[PDB]
Amino acid sequence: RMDDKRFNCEKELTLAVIGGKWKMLILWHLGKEGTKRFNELKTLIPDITQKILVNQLRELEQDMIVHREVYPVVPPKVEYSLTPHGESLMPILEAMYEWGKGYMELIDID
Amino acid sequence: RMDDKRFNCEKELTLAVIGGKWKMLILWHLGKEGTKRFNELKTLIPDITQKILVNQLRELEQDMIVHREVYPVVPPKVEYSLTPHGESLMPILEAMYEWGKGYMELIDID
Repeated sequence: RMDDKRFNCEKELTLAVIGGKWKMLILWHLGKEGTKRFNELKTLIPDITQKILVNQLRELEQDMIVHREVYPVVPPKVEYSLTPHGESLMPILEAMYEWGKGYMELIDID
Repeated sequence: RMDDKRFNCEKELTLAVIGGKWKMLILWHLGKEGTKRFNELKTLIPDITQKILVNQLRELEQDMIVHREVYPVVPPKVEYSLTPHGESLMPILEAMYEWGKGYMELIDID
C-alpha cells in the first residue's frame, strides 16, 4: 500500500515544525522551565538575535506550538508557553536528546 | 552555560542518522517486521532503487544502526536487523509518526 509515502510526509512534517537550529531550543526551555517572557528566552539562548527570536516565535505561534498570552496587569505581562501540541512534542525532543548522548558516547568510546 | 550548543549537536546527530527520506523507512520496517532480506526490503519500499538501497544500508551498518549477518546455510542467507542502538531509536520514530498524525489532523480540521 501507500503506507510509506504517508509515513514519510507525517515524519517530515514533524521535522519541519522542529526545523533548523533555533525552534527546538525555544521549545526545550519552554517545556522544562514553563512560561517565560521574551527577555528570558533571549537570555536563556544568548546566541539568538532579537530579530531571529521574534521570527521563530512568530512561526511557532502560527504553527500552534507556542501560545502567547497578555495579562493586562500593571504593567502588562506578555508571556510564552506551549500549546498542548507543543507539550506532546516535548517527550520526542527529550528522547532525541537521550539517544544523541548515548550514540555520541558510542562514537567517542568506539 | 554551553548546554544549548551540546543539545543542538546531539539532536542534530540523531537527525543526520535519520537523514533524508530513505533511512527512516528502512528502519521502520526492520523495527516492526524484524529481520528482513535485501529483496524483502526492496519490495517493502518499492519506490527505492537498487543502488540507493545498498547505499543507505551501507551507511546504516557503518553508523552501527543496522546489523548484517550471514548464515552459511544451503544456500547461504544474508539478513538485515537493527543494532541495539537502532532498536532504541524505534520509539522515537513511532512517537514522531503519532505526533505527525495528530498535527496533520489539526491542520486539516482547523
